[PDB]
Parts: sequence; C-alpha cells; structure tokens
Amino acid sequence: KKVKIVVDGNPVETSFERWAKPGHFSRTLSKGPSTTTWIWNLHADAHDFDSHTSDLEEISRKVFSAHFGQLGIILIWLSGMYFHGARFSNYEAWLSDPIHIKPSAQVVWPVVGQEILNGDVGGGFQGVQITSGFFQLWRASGITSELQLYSTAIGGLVLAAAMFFAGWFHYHKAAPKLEWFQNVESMLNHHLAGLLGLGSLAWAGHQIHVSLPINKLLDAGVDPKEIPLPHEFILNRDLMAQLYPSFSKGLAPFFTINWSEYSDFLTFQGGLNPVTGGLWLSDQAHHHLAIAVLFLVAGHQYRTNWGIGHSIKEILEAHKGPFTGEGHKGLYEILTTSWHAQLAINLALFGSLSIIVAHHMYSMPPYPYLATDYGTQLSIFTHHTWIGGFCIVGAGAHAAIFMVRDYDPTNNYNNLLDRVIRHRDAIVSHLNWVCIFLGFHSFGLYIHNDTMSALGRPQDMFSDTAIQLQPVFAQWIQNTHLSAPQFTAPNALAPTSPVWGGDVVAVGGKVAAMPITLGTADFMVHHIHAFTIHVTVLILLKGVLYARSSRLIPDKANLGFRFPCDGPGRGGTCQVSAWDHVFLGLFWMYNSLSIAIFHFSWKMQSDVWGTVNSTGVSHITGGNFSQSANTINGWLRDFLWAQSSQVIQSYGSALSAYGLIFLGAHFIWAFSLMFLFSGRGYWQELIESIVWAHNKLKVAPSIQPRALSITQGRAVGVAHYLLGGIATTWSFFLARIIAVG
Amino acid sequence: GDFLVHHAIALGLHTTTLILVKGALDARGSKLMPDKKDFGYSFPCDGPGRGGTCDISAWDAFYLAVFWMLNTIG
Amino acid sequence: SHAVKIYDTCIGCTQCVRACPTDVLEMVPWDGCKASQIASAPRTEDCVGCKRCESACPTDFLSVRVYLGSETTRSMGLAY
Amino acid sequence: QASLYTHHQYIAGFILCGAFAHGAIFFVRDYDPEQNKGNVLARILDHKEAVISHLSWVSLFLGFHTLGLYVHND
Amino acid sequence: MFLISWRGYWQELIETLAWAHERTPLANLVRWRDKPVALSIVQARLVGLAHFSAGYILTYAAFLIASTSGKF
Amino acid sequence: SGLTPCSESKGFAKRQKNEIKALTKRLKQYEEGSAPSLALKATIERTEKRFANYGNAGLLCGTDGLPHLISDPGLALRFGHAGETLIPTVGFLYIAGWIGTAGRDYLIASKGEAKPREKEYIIDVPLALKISAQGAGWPFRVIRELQKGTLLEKDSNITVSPR
Amino acid sequence: WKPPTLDPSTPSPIFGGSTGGLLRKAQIEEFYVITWDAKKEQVFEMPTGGAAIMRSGPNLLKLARKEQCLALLTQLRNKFKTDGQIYRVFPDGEVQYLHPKDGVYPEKVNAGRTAVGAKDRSIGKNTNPVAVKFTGKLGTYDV
Amino acid sequence: RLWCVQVKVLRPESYWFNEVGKVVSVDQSGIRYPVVVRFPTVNYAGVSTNNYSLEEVQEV
Ligand SMILES: CC1=C(C/C=C(\C)CCC[C@H](C)CCC[C@H](C)CCCC(C)C)C(=O)c2ccccc2C1=O
Ligand code: SF4
Ligand code: SF4
Ligand code: SF4
Repeated sequence: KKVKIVVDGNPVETSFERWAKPGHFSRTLSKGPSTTTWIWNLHADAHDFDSHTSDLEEISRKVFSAHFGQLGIILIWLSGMYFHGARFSNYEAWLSDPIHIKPSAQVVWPVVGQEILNGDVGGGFQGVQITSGFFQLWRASGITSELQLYSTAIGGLVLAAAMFFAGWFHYHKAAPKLEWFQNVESMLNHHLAGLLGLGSLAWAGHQIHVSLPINKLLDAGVDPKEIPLPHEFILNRDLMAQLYPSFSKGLAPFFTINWSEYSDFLTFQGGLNPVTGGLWLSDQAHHHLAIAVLFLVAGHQYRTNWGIGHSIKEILEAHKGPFTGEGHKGLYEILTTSWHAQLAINLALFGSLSIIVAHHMYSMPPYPYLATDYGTQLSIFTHHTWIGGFCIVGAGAHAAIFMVRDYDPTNNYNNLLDRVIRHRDAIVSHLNWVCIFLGFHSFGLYIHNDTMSALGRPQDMFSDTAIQLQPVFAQWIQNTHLSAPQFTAPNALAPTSPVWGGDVVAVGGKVAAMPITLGTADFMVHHIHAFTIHVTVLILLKGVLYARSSRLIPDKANLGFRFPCDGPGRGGTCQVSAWDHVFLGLFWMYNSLSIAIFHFSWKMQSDVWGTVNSTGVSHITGGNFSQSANTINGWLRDFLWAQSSQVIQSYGSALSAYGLIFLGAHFIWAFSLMFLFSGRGYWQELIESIVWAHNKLKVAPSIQPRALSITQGRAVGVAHYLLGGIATTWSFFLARIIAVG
Repeated sequence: GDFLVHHAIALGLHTTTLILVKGALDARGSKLMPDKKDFGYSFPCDGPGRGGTCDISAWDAFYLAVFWMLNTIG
Repeated sequence: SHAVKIYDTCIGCTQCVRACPTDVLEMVPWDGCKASQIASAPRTEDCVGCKRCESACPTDFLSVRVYLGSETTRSMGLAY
Repeated sequence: QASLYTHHQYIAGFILCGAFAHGAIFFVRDYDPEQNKGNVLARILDHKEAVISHLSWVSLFLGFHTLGLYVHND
Repeated sequence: MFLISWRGYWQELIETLAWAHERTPLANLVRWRDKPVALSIVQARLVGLAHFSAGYILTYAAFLIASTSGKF
Repeated sequence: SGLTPCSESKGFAKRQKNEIKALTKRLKQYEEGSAPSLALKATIERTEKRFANYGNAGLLCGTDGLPHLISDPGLALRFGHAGETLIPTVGFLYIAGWIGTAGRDYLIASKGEAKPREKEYIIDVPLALKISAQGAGWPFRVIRELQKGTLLEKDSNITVSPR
Repeated sequence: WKPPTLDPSTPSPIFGGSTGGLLRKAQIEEFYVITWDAKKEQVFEMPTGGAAIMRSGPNLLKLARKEQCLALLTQLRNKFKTDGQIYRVFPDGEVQYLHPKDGVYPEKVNAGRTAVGAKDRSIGKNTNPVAVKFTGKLGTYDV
Repeated sequence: RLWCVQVKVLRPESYWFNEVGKVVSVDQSGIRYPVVVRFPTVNYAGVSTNNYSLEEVQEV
C-alpha cells in the first residue's frame, strides 16, 4: 500500500565461524564429506540460495548482497583497466599518433624467455597489444594524460570498497525486508528515471562540457599537452565559446526555449566524423540528452505513494482477449515472488541487447579511431556476441528452473502460462518442422553448391553468376535507409551508417566504414543463421515446456530441474531433465554464434576492411566472400585454411602466445570429448582398481574417491568444449587481425 | 622426433590395452556392479542409482577403446 | 517384459514399492526378516525398467533386481 | 605404399579391438570358474586390480611426460 | 550428435512428432506399423562410433591419397 | 649417435648468430638508454650466455644445430652426459619420494584421529609442516618399512570385487 | 473386500483440453481410467500438462498410460489426501481393475498376497552364464 | 556375534568384503541375516550398515 524503507537490524552476525565450516549453508552438506562428491556439491550448490532455504526474504537479501559483491568485483576490474592504462601503457604516445601506434596496456616480466611477448607496438613502448578498445574510449571521454587515468583507477577502487561495504551492510547490519524488494513499481520508476535517465543526462553533461571541446581540439590537430584541461572549459566560458559560439549565450536559450541556438554542439549530422572515423560527439551529446528526457518521462509511469501512476497488476489483468483465456492474470504474482522468472526475462533481454550492441557498434563506430583498429572492432563484436548467446541460454535455464520449482498450477488456471503448457506438443512439433525445413533449404544449398562445383558444373550452382538468390528485402531496406536524409528524415544530414550505401569513409589510408552489399552468399548465410537460432530456440523451449512432465515421464517435476535420467527403462531416459536441455542448447548456441562471428570476420575482411589507395580500395582478402562463401569448401579453404596462416606462423614473434593458445584450446576442446562420450560407471570401476593400488601401500584417502556424477560429467564436458572452441577462435581471430590489420 | 612419436605410440598402445583389459577383467563384475555377469556383455547401464552407472558394461569398454585405437593408429 | 526378482536379503523396508511408478511391487507377509514382510513383483508386465526400486533399496548388494528383457508397449512407456 | 601401410594398420587396430572384445565376451558367457580352479586364467582374474592399476600407471606416466616434452618444445 | 546428445531428449521429440502426424489431416490416413521410438542407448553408442570411425577413415584416406598423389 | 659437440657445431653457431641478429634488428628502432633498448640488450646478453653455457656443458648437437640429450646411464657416465638425464633422474626421484612419503605420513597420522576425513580438507598445517620437513629422510624409513613388511597392507585386508 | 466397478457416467474434471491427452493407442490398444472422490472443488495439476479443476464428489479421468494415472494418484494422495482407483480399459469394452489390487495399497503388507519373483538366496549366489547355455532360460536369475 | 565386536565380512558381493565393521546387534528370532554391522565407510548408495548371516562374518 505505502512504499517505504523497511529493514531488519543486525540479522546475521559477522563472524568467521562458518568460513571454517564448508557446506554450512546446506542441510545435507553441513555434516561434512564422506566421498569426493561432497567437494563438487559444495561448489555446485553454493549460489543456489533457493535450495538453502524456502524463505523468500532470506533469498532476496542474499541476492541483493551478492549483487553488491559483483558490482565491487566489476569496479575492481575497471579500476585495474584504468590503472594499467596509466602505468603500463603507451596511451599518451598513441594519443600523439593514433594511426601508426598499436594500443598496448600489458607488459610482461622478463623470465623464462617470455619477454618476446612485449612486442614493438610503437610509441617507444613494448608490450602486449590490447583489443579491448579502452584507448579509443578514453580518447572519446577527453582523457589526455596518465594522471586522469590514475584518478579514475583510485576513484574506482574507492567505489569498489563502497560496494563491498554495502553488501556487508545490507546483509549483516540493515537487511531489507521482503516487502521492500517487492516494490516493483518503485523499482521501475527509480531505475528508469533515476538510473538510466539521470545517467544519460549526466553523461550528456560530461560529453558537452568535456568530450566535445577536447576532441574538437584533438581533431583540429592540437597537441594533447597543449589542449586545456576540462575544468578550464568548465570555468572559462569564453574558451568554450571560442569552439562553440552558442555558449556565449549561456543557459538563456535553454530556458527561453530557443533550443535551435544550441545547434552547433547539439547536432543531427549522422554518419561518421571524417577525421576520426567515429560518430560525431555532438550527435552523441544530443542523443544522450534526448534519451535522458525520454527515460525521465518513462520513470513516472508507476503508482507509488501519490495516487497517480499505473498499477502493473491492473495493466496485466486488463490485457486479456477471446483467444487467450484469463490472459496475463497471475503474472504479477509470478514476477514478484520468483527470482528465477525475473532472471529468465532479464537474461534474455540482456543477451539480445549485447548482440544488438555488437551489430550497432560495428556499423556506427562511436569512438575515434575505433573503426580503423580492425583488431578492436573484430574483438568487441565477437565478445559481445558471445556474451549475448551465453545470457540467452541462461534465460532458457532459469525459465526451466522457474517451471520446475516456482510454478503453481493453482495460481495459473487458464492464463497464458497454462494455455502455453496445454499446447506444448503443437508448439514443439511446428518448431521441429521449421527447423528441419530451414536446415534442408539452407545447408542443402551449400551441399548442392559443393556437389555442383565438384562435378564441374558451376552454372548449376547457387551464386551471383549462376542461379541467383538475391536478398531483395534487405536490399530494399538498405536503399530506404540510404535515401532517409532526403524525405523521411530531412533534418538528418547523413544516413546513420555508411553500410547502407554512399561513399567510403577512410581514416589514415584505411577503411573505417563502407557500404556492405548483400548477394547470394549473404542470403545463404543469413538463412543459416535463422536455422541455427531456430534449433537453439527449439532445444531451450522444449526444455522449458516439458520441464515438469512429458508423455515419457509424467512426474518429471518431482525429479527436479537437474537430474541425470530416470533409468534405462522406457527404452532409455538419458538427458530428459531441463538441465540437459540447457546442456544441449549450449552446444547449439556455440554452433550458431561461431557461424555468426565467422560470417562477420570473412565479410568485413573481404568487403569492408582494407587500404584506400589512389585507384580505390584493396580489401584484406580481396573480395573473395562473394566468390567462395557459397560452398563449404570455400569456407574451409579460403577462410579457415587461408586465414589461420597468421596463427600457425606466429612462433618467434609477439603473437606466439596466440599460437600456443590455439594449440592449447584445440587440446582443451579434444579433452572435453572424453567427458562427453563416456560414462561414469567405467570411471568408477577404474577408480576401484586405482584405490586397490592405494590400499596396498596404505595411501587410500579417508574421503572416498568417486567418479564424477553424470550431470557433473556433462557439465565438465560442455564447459571444456566451449572453452576450447571459443579460445581456438579467439586466438585465430586475434593473431590474424593483429598481423594483417 | 622419432623418440617423441614412439613414446606417443607407446602411450596409445598402453591406454587402448588398459581400456580393453579393464573391460575384459571387470566384465564379470566390479565393486559397483558385482553381478555384472548376470546382465551379459552388452547392456545400457544399471540406472542412476549407486551414484550412476553409465557405460558400465564391457561392451562400453570396447566402445571407449575404439576411440583410443583410432587415435593411436592416427 | 522386464524381469524383477527379490532376493532373501530383503529387510522389508517397503522403499522399493513406494518408489515404483507403475505399481509392479508389493509387500507380502514373510518370516525371513525382522519386519516380517518381503517385497514381491506380481505385475512385471507393467515394469518400465526405470530401476527406481534399485535406487531405493538399502541392502548391499541389492535385494530387488531388475533385468531388462523383451520390450512391449508398456515397457517402452509409450502413450501412442 | 602410404595407402597400403595405413590400410593394414587400421585393419590391425580394428582386429585387436575385436580380439579383446571377444575375450571379454568369453569371460561373460563361456568362463567357468569351477572348471578353471587355480589355473592361470583364474589367477590372472584374481589379481586384476594389480594389472589394471599398473596399466593405469604406465599410461599416466607416458601421457604426462610425452605431452609435457611436446609442450615444452612448443 | 549420437555420442553427446542421449536418448530421452529424442524420445520426447519423437513423441511430439507422433502427436503431430495423428492430428494432421490428409496425413493421418497413412499410419506406421512399427511405433517410432528413439534409438536405444547402446544402439546410439554404436551408431555414433560408426559415424565417428567412418568420418575418421574417409577424411584421412582422402587427405593421404591427395597429398601423396598431387606431388608424386 | 653420429652427433657433434655443440661447441664445434656450425649449426649451433649459425643459430646463435641468427638469434642475435634478429634481436639486434629489433634493437635499432629504439634510442639508447630507453627501456626497450635495455630490455633487448638484456635479452641479447642472456642469449649469448645461454649459447656459451650450452657449448661449455659438453652437449651434443645434431645436424639441426640443436642440443640432443643422452639418457642411457652407460653412455652418459663414460662420455660426460650424466648432467642431462641421470642426475636430474636422481633429483626428481628424491623429491617425488619426499612428496609421496609426506603425503603417506599425513594420511596415516590423520587415520588415527576421531574425524579422519576432517583433516583431509581442513589441513593440520603445523602437523603438515612437521611431516613435510621429515620427508627429507624418506628413503631410510621407506626401505626399513619395506624390509619390515609394514609398508604393504595384507591382501586379506583389502577389498576386491567378485571374480 | 470386492473389486469396484467402473461407472462411465462419472463426471470429468473441469479441463479446457490439451494436446497431451489420448492418441490412437487408446482406441485400438488400451487406455486407463483413474477415479477418485474429491472432498472439495480445487485445482490440481494434470499429468499430461496444465491445470484442471476437480469437481466435488466423484471424478473420472482417462489417461494414456498407467504411469500417468499413478503419478496423478501420487499427487492426490500426497497433496489432497484423496484415495483413488485405477482401471485398464480395452477397445472391446473390457475393464480390468488395477490399483490398489486387493484394496490395500501395495506398500502396506496385506494377508492373502503371495510372493512372486522371490529367490531363496542372496544375489551373489547366482550361477554362471555358462551354466545356462542352450537351456532356453532368460539368464542365471531365471534358474 | 557379540556387541560392538570387530567382524570381517566374507560376503563377496558386499561393498565391505574383506573389511572390518562393528556389530550393532544380532537378532535372535531366527531370521536369515541377523547380524547388523556398522562400517566406517559408505558404499555407493551412501549406506553405512548391512545385515549379514552368521557364516558371512568372521570375528577379528
Ligand atoms: C575422465 C572422466 C572421469 C574421471 C575424472 C575425475 C574423477 C575427475 C578428477 C579431477 C581431479 C584431478 C581429481 C583430484 C582433485 C583434487 C582436489 C586435486 C588434488 C591434487 C593436488 C595437486 C592439488 C569421470 O569421472 C567421468 C564421469 C562422468 C562422465 C565422464 C567422466 C570422465 O570422462
Ligand atoms: S546410461 Fe546413464 S543417463 Fe542413461 S539411463 Fe543409464 S544411468 Fe541414466
Ligand atoms: S524398474 Fe521401475 S517400474 Fe520396474 S519394478 Fe523397479 S521401480 Fe517399478
Ligand atoms: S527396498 Fe530392498 S530391502 Fe526394502 S523392501 Fe524393497 S527389496 Fe526389500
């Protein structure tokens, strides 16, 4: 009824007593080990708070303080990144020459011959070349000295210590009650207006007052040491008005609604800065101001304490129709009592956001000299793609956990959840058909092309010079977005990205961005993407929908979310649990995202990135995507075999660590197959023989050695599979793009 | 190089032999399954009880050893 | 159908009967153990072979044993 | 020459795997412990833990040191 | 696929497919004689091993013959 | 084995010259007295010292100009190659027996306590340090336990599976 | 005690239908019927997926498998404290009463039951498979 | 046969074959396996007790 602060004073004593008792959180694990399974169970159940206790308040307090701990760890990581830029980097030299100097912020110690990894990156500096893009981010912020990076590192560690204090404080001293956590209307109001809205407003303020004049002077050619410090622009208004003449009018145009006077630093240019290859910083300042106003408006929607506002329960209960039964009734009670349902929704949207971020950061590069740093572009695209895919698989996992643990049929009668469960067979069968159709009509096109090329019939191929599959809808969308400044957005000076069409943006003789034309190979690879995403969706959705029961096992919810099987009967019921569906979906997401990042790497190396000479643009792989990416053999030869030459001849150079990691990641991936292909009965019997050998010499441990559980065997297999494959692609990508970029 | 690859070959031979010999000698029974002879040479498992019994038959030891033999001859 | 046998090490704890999802097992009177009851498997035509009974059995080695045999519609757990 | 060597070595690997598989099948199906009381077959069954553990040791030694030498050279 | 993914996933998938065939008009006129089930656990291990071994042998035979033949 | 000493091998000297040349080629892009120049000079000095030490150790080099180790205890002893494999073998075996005996002694000591499993994951650090220091004299105690028959458990006291 | 008869006029629980119900096997091979007497009208979880409302008084549900009926009966006994009866129905109309077979639940020992599958030996006393060769037996457990 | 007396298990299919346990109780009503033995180690099911006949346990 009334939104208010409610806490409990000193609920948990701050003591090291439970630190000395592993497994204290669990009723089963607190008694201590009997076998070696207890060692793994302690780590596996450490963060399953809902398994430790059924009290929602204690779970919520644990989640809150764990989130504070994660924020503190993230701030430690960020402060270390700023510190290594301040102390072990060539950032100032790179500021003086951002084209011919490779960013580097890691220096290795001279021991066992490893100082060869301190490569000649330029700027009179030796170190490991970095691909995280921090230099371009720091330059965009207006940072010009190592002292400012030192200040951010120290301030980050202070805030990191404040986050760790808050986690201790809000668990051990003043832990909020359950009704505090269930104020979702107040949480949404504060996180929209106050977190996102005020954050965007404050960053617009930083951009306007610091980032715009410093980067304007940097792009004008002024030496970074001769550029005035940001507080000089704050205090001296005339120095600001020298660059942006509307600052002489002060805040009077803002309060007299003469907003068009601010058009010199609040622009809608679009496109890229030709000097730096990044987005216009004035455009970003106007963007963040508009986003701030929109989010401040959005944060006033929900009713808290002053009558006005929406009740989310009323909105959900009012949205029902003739086809959908009771509609969204009961979803408010689900989303205010189940942390797992909230985690599923938030993980799905956060992962999708990360993938969208990867696409929007490559297409409209927002940092100066980011686009011509091909290593950074490839790295950040691949990284954010992978983070997105992992978060989406986690969304499937925690949706399944909600279905097993927190679902109540009494509170879900004829609502959307009940009706979705009631036609799960139709959903799964139709999705299965869609996946089969997509696999046939996408991969069989490649197989047809490989067979036709191998039969000496290139005229029977699916290609641009043969039977054509032109992606006409995407081409029409590209043409529409190219023509946007004419009619449908007349106040925009340029299109949002050069990828829609138009001219080539070149910085330092290298392509920053250029049109990305789509042909038959793009059609084929996009339908491959659709197929792989649909199969991953099929596995995860089948796991969610059949988590509680199926025609095979009608009481699957009683077996739990994570169980190996229900025995060899009914023909065999291995991997029926929803956890095992997450386990298979991890492989399929790996396959999907591997194809996505391979498509990105080959297409930008072949059709975007390259050297702009007097005659034209010479790409890195010379436009061989449109010629050979329509066959599996073309991929294997011209991408995999050709582009891995940099990582296999990296020995004896600074990139030799990438060759070592390439080999070690192939090893780790192969090592995973012994866990995946085998079963624990063999390993338990082998351990029996080894235990006999230890018993003979009186060296048998009291903690009895057991083979890993079936679920742990699957988890170890998939973890080592993902690590090996992803690190193989990581070393291959980074060695290739650092050596040829 | 011949030394290193010959010791790799020895590792492959000894590991394939270890899998096959352990499968043959534990075919009649083990501590995990003392009555394994009653179930025959090939059977899927003994179920998730007693910790889990995936790939416990002697046939499964053959199946595991085919991978190691392929690796060795490779 | 699968074969389910009960050996005389059974202590009559009734856990195998409670674990069975298809009602294959029951307790009959007996005199070979303290609980004065033994498990029996009169309805093995309904046995799916899940071996929940063997997971529930506390004796060492198991008193209830399931031997997978010829597969029928009931033993394969088919609803179609 | 390369084809003949590779062909016959892969054939030999499959045949050795089958030899050990049918040894395991003999132990499951045809072995009579009372008819073989105290002979070399029953005695090698009676110290199978020593055989399997020593095979495990030699495999572990060879794998550890061969992989370590290769990785050191790499 | 046969070695990593195991039975109970596929049996439930085949259950949904068997529902789909019986409920689809113009296709429920035809019907199976043998009830479609997923491959057994041992059968799956055998089939995965067979695909693994066949791919191993075919890949290495193609590479060996081509690499020795193209230079000699 | 038909090898030549590395001190007179032409491939060894060629490899030293090539490595020094590559490092000097990297060296000429930096000013004198800078940190990269000092690091590259230290690497050059380490390269020269390493090649001199490998030549002075009596190592045998193949046709590739690389040192080859001799591991037969006969050929190592009668030709001065015992520092390549034999003395490292003795050193490793001593340290490995030390580690194994310390672990065995800790396990046997923890077996006699009221909670034997407790000491396996919460280490008795003073006891482990005392037992670890006593592992220096492992061969004497181990050989005595072998002669006494107390090193091995009897076969009647060890569990086995049915045959 | 006598085996109860199936009353096909017993009302069904309030359910909107689902795709997880009966298939062609019910019409041509067999299906199963669980009956129970509910103390009050309340929502229970269907073994085939979804929430249904059981009516006060007697209830009748047709299910494809015996395991589905026994899972529903486990839910009824543990959550609603309600006993139930399970029948097997054949396409010719013959009804076979299944559970509880003698009116007492199988976990409770009842007089008049005869042990079947009992072996008068421990499991380690089974003979060797070479002793049952060419005998037609299933295995050493069959002798 | 006594109370809390060390016995050695002679049942070959037992997890604790050739191992020493403590006698918990001996049933006197003539059941098939009257000797209840507690072991310091768990088997693969996590059980620490089993019942043995008179001939299956040897006093040590
Ligand atoms: C190899 C393998 C094993 C055997 C692997 C095991 C038992 C894990 C071993 C991990 C470590 C190395 C064991 C010892 C851990 C100690 C904490 C380490 C102490 C050593 C010191 C040096 C620190 C399984 O148990 C298994 C189970 C199910 C499916 C597949 C498999 C599988 O493939
Ligand atoms: S093989 Fe393993 S996962 Fe499959 S049914 Fe048997 S015990 Fe369960
Ligand atoms: S295997 Fe399953 S169905 Fe058969 S008797 Fe045992 S518990 Fe019942
Ligand atoms: S679980 Fe085992 S001991 Fe208990 S009644 Fe059943 S067969 Fe007998």
